[PDB]
Amino acid sequence: GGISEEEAAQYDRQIRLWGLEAQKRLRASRVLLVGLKGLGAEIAKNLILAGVKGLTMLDHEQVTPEDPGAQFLIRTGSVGRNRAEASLERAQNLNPMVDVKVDTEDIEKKPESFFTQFDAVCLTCCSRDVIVKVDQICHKNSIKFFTGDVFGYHGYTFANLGEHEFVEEKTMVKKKVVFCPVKEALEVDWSSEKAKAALKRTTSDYFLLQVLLKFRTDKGRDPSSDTYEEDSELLLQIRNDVLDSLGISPDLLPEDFVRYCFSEMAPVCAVVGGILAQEIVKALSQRDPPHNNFFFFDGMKGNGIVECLGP
Amino acid sequence: IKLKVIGQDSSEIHFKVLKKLKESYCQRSLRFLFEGQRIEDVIEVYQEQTGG
Amino acid sequence: GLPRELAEAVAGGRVLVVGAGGIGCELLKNLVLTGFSHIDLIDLDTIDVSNLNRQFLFQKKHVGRSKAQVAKESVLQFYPKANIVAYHDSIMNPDYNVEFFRQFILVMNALDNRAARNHVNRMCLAADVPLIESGTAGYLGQVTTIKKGVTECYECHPKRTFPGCTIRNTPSEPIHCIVWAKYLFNQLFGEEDADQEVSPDRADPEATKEWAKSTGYDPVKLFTKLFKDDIRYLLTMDKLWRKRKPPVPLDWAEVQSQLGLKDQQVLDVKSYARLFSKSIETLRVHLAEKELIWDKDDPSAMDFVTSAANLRMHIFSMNMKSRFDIKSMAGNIIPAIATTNAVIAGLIVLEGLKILSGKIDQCRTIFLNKQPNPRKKLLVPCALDPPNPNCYVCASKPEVTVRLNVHKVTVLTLQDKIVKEKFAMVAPDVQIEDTILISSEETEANNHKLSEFGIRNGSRLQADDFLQDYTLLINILHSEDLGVEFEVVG
Ligand SMILES: *NS(=O)(=O)OC[C@H]1C[C@@H](Nc2ncncc2C(=O)c2cc([C@@H]3OCCc4ccccc43)cs2)C[C@@H]1O
Ligand SMILES: [Zn+2]
Repeated sequence: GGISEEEAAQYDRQIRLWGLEAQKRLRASRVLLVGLKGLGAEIAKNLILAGVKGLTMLDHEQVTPEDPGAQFLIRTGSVGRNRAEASLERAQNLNPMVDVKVDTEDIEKKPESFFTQFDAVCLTCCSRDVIVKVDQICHKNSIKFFTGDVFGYHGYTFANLGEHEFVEEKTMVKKKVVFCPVKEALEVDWSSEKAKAALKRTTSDYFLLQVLLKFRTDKGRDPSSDTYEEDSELLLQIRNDVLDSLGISPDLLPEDFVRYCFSEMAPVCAVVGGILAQEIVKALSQRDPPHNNFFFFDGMKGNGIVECLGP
Repeated sequence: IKLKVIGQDSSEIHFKVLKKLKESYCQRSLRFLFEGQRIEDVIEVYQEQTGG
Repeated sequence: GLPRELAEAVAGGRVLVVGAGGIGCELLKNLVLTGFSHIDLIDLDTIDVSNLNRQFLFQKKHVGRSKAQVAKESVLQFYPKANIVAYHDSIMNPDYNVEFFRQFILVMNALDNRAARNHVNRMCLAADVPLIESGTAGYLGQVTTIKKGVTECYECHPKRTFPGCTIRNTPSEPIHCIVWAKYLFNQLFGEEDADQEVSPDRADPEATKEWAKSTGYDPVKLFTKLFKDDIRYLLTMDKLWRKRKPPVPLDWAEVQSQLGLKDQQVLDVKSYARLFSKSIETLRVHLAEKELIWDKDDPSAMDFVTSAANLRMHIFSMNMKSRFDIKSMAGNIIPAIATTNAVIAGLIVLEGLKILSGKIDQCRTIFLNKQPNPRKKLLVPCALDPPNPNCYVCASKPEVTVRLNVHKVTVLTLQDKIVKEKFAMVAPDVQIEDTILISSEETEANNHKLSEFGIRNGSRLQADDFLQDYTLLINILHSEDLGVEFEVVG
C-alpha cells in the first residue's frame, strides 16, 4: 500500500500484530537516541528492526578499557574509538531500510533547534540536569521525551508524551492520556497526607533512582565495580542525605542495596531496552496506552512496576 | 462476593457466587491469581504462550 | 561483574539453547555478553525473510542458510573468543540423548511448539539437568524454571479441531473452508489420510488421489468435480438444507464469463478460479521432480489453499477472504516482534544466574503483561509450584488410561495418533503386559486391529522411550460409544 513489497515481506509478523497503518507511522518517524552503552545498544537494535525512518545515535564518549569486552554493536578492540561510530556498521546492517546516523557532539552543547527534527527523543546515561533540560525543550516543541538507565540488577524507563492521543482495540477506540514534566516526576512532595498514603505503595526503586541520579550528579559518572568499596560508602551516605531530605526513613532503601546496583548487566539491558523501545514504538504509532510514567525493573525479584509519579 | 476477572487483554468480566468461576471462563488453558498466589475484588488471569 | 562463584560457574560449564529464532537469537547474545563461555545451539530451520524483523543475527544476505550456523557466525563477529557449537538439526534426533544432555549445567528452551517442549522436558528430567522454559506471542510471554524433584515439570499441568461433518458437508465459517482447502491439498499432492476426506460425507447424522491422477490433474475437471458436481451430490442430502442456506454449485464456464497491501485485497470469483488453475499447473509440475508437504511460504501451495477455500466460501454464501488473512489462518501465524522476545530472553538469563548461583528458591514464573495488573505489575512473578504427584510424565511409575474400540483401531493408529502424538514419545517401544507390539527399528508388518493381539478391556501395555528414559503404563478400556477414535480417560 504505502510500503514496498520487500518491506511488507520483512515486516509481515509485526504488521499482523499492530497493523499496516501503525507500521506506516513508524516508517515516517525519526528518533534521537543518546548514549550507546548497554541499554542504548538494545534500544537502537529494537527501533531499527521495527523500521523507524531514521535513528540518530548520539554519544560523545569513547570506548574505554573498563567497558565490556563483548558489545553486540561494537567489534572487539575498539578501545579509543567514538562509541557511536563504533556502533554504526552493525546497527545499520540490522535494517538497511532505516536511515541510521551518528552524532559525536555532547548533547548538552546542542541548540534547541537540533531537537526539532525528531519525533521522539530517548536519553540514556544522562545527568539529572540534562534530563530536565531536554525534557523542557521537548515540551516546547511537542516532542516525545523518554529517558532510561540500568544499574546492576535494576533499571527504569520514564516517559513524558505531554497530552497523548492514541487508538486501542476495545474496533479502535480513541483515548487521551496526560503526562507530566520530568522535573515534577523527580521532585514529589511526600508531605501531603495523600502522598504519605501513596508512599506506602511506591516501589523503593524510585528512591534507588534518586540515589543514583545524585551519585551521577556528584561524581560525573556512575558507580563502577572497579571502585566498589569507594562507591558503596558514598552510595550509603547519599541514601541517608537523599531520604533524610525528603522526610522518608533511610531504611526504606535497605543498606545492602549497594550490592545490587553496579554496572550494566546484559540481561537487564535487554529487559529495560525491550520495554523502553516498545513504549517508543507505541508513542510514535499512536497505538495502545503507554505507561504513565515510570517503569521500574528489579532483576533480583523479577518485578516490573509502573508508577505514576509527579502530579 | 461481586468479583472481577481481568485477563491479559484487559478483558473485564463480572462474576458473583479449582471451581466453577474458572469453568465459565475456560469456555470463553488459563491460570488464576489473587494478589500474588495461585487459586469487590479482582482475579487476574494469565495464559501460557507457545511462540518463540 | 558477577560474584566469583557464579562467574566461575558461568565461565566453567556448558549450556544448551534449543531454538535460534526470536527468543534464541536474543538469548544467545545475552548469554555471551553475560560471560557464558561454552554454548551449544541447536535449531533445525533455515533463515526466512519474515524472520528478519526480530531475529537480529540474521541479515537478508543470509536467507536460506541455517539459523544456528549464522547465529554463531554473527556472534563471533563481535566476540571472537566465544565457544559456540552450532547444530543444524532437530533436538528430537536420537543423537541428542541423556549423556548428551548430561554435559550441560543449564538447558534453555527457545521453541515454538509443544511437542519439542515435551521432548526436551523429558530429556532434562532423565539427565537431572535444570531447564528454563519460556514462550512469547505478540506482546505477551513468560519464563519459568523446571528442576527434577523440586518443581512441576512442563507437562504436570494440562496444556481445537472440527468434525468431518462440518468440513465435508456443513461449513459455516471461513475456517471450515480453509481447513477443507488444506485437506484438499494433501489429498491431491501430499499424504493421503482418511481423516482428511474432501468428498461429501455420505453417512452424516444431521442427514480422491485416484480420481485426479486419471484426469492427468486437469484444472477444469477438478474444478467441476469439486465446485459443481460435489455441491450437487451434497444438495441431494435434503435433510441438511431444511434449516440452513443451500450451497450454490459453480460452473467453470459461467465463472469465466462473469488500500492495504496486495495480499490484503479480496479478489473476485473469476480471479480465484484462475489462481486455482495456475497453481494446480505449477504444483503438478513440481510434484514430478520432487508426495509433497504443505508449507505456508511455498507460493503455489499458499495460492492453492487461498483459491480453493475462497471458492468454497463463495459456494456457501460467505464473504471471501484476502490471501493475507488466509495465510494467518492456514499457516497459524503467531504475530511476533523484537521487544517481547528481547524481554523474555533477558529474563531467561536472570533465572539461569539464580539457578547456577544455587538460589533456585528465588526463581519465579514471570508473566509479561501488556498492561499493569491492579498492583501495578507489568512483570508478574509467581511461586514455582511443586511436582504434581499425578503427572503422567514426572511421577514415579506413571500410568494413564485410554478408552478406544479394540477391534476398529490400528496398531498404526496407536503408534501414531496416541503414543507419538498424544503422548509425545519419539522412539517408542510398546509391549503388551502378559508380545512386542512396536519396535525402535522391524515390526513394520503390524500396522494392519489391536483386538487380534490379545488386547481387550483391561490389558496393559508398557511403552518405553529409552531416548527419553521414559516408561508409561497404559491401561485399556474397551468401548464402541466414542463419538472420535479415542479419549484420554479423565
Ligand atoms: N519462535 S521462533 O519461530 O521465532 O523460533 C523457534 C525456533 C525453534 C526451531 N525448532 C526446533 N529446533 C530444534 N529442534 C527441534 C525444533 C522444532 O521446532 C521441532 C522439530 C521437530 C521434528 O524433529 C525431527 C525432524 C523434523 C523434520 C521436520 C519437521 C519436524 C521435525 C518437531 S518440532 C525453529 C525456530 O527457529
Ligand atoms: Zn510432571
